[PDB]
Amino acid sequence: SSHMDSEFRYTLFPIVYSIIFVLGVIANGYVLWVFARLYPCKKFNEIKIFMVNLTMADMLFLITLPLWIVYYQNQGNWILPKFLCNVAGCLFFINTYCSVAFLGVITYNRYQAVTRPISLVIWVAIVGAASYFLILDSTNTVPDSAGSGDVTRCFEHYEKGSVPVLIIHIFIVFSFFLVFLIILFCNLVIIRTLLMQAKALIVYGSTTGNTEYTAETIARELADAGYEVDSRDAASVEAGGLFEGFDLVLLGCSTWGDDSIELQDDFIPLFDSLEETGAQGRKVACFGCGDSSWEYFCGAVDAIEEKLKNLGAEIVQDGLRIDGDPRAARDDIVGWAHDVRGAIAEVKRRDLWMACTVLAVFIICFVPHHVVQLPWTLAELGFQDSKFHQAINDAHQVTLCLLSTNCVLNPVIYCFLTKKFRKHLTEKFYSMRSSR
Ligand SMILES: CC(C)c1cc(C(C)C)c(-c2csc(N(CCN(C)C)Cc3cccnc3)n2)c(C(C)C)c1
Ligand SMILES: Cc1cc2nc3c(=O)[nH]c(=O)nc-3n(C[C@H](O)[C@H](O)[C@H](O)COP(=O)(O)O)c2cc1C
Repeated sequence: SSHMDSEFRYTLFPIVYSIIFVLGVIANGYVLWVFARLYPCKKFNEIKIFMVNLTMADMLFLITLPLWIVYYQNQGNWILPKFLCNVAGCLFFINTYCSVAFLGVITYNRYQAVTRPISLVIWVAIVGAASYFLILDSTNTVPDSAGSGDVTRCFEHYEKGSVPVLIIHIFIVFSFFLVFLIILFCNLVIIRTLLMQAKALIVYGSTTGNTEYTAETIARELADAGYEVDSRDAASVEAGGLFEGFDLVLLGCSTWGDDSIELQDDFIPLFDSLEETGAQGRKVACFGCGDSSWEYFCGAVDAIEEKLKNLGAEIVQDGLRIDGDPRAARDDIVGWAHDVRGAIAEVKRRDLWMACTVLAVFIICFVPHHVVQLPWTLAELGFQDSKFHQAINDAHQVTLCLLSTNCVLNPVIYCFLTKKFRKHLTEKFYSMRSSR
């Protein structure tokens, strides 16, 4: 009798759900193709098997969409067995909040990376949540748009009697906004710490003044480009946490020795105690002066580069090696300082774009529906006006198909994540499996 319905949903859902089904499948397929390509070797069978198991999960949801298409096509009538309605809807819920958790985990881990670079599994939860749906009588019958003909609805009614809808709905909507708040401030802190003006430290060891000149040219290149440059001689520095509070550290040293590949006198005290500064997890660059007449051309460059690798430092650019006089190739020196910026700028752009994306997905996909839910549930339970009921029901049709776009957007995020966070991710995966 209370025929509260949105007639546009019977035309809006079959088209949207059939577009997000093809775009969904294509998106998921483009992930697998790209991933299986970037890891062709059998030594990476476990990272590929994980990527297959992720696609399989996404696919288990994508196969529920034709049921809804047919359900809406025949004007909101669930003809198929009732237990299938429990299954279809239960999988929507599991997919929705797993898509939320995963966009949460991407944000949290990028947060632990862009900031602070120095019970857990929810298996127990989604077991109780799924077993709740298994017993839920999701189906109610109501007469058709005309009358004298029962049309079965799937998850459209709230039986006020036995199920405590109100608290379950309040809990979930608040749990989402807690998660959204965490994503919101994690990402804004990421944007803020990336947009922070970069402070660089240049430490040079020079006898004849050649490394000193290169260090000056590099310093003028970064300062011109807006860096907080701290250029200091190796004889005026102390190994005690020298690199602390510096984004980029540029170490420069001239090669010496009649016999073997020895370092510059002022630079050797720093070399021996390079751990004490804070080399691990530090973006470092290594330039240096020399001569092609000797066997180890710029041996000092190669000496600190392999030593910083053993220290686990981030060598952002291929070390600068000068043949004789640095004034002879000032444009080649500047080129290296320009490239050094460029390489650090890309890593920043990577995380800027990721933070924006996870927010744009949250603000357009998940957030609109979770705002609409609490007013809509109350209206359905009969706690509001007639005019309002129609409005909140109509917007619910729009927000529900916007929340369904997660199908296509999460594989797109996984693609950009594979394509640009490859090194970090591959390391993370094989560290967890190394014990359990
Ligand atoms: C806890 C709360 C916030 C919440 C509750 C439900 C329930 C209606 C089970 C559901 C839910 C599970 S299945 C489903 N729908 C929408 C029904 N709505 C009209 C009440 C079934 C459905 C799926 C896709 C397209 N049309 C209908 N809704 C969802 C999903 C958005 C995850 C969230
Ligand atoms: C005895 C001696 C040994 C040197 N050994 C090397 C060497 O092994 N490899 C190299 O590339 N340059 C070597 N050099 C060249 C210096 O690195 C070169 O003079 C440099 O351009 C000057 O840098 P500096 O003025 O900043 O100290 C050596 C020079 C001398 C005099």
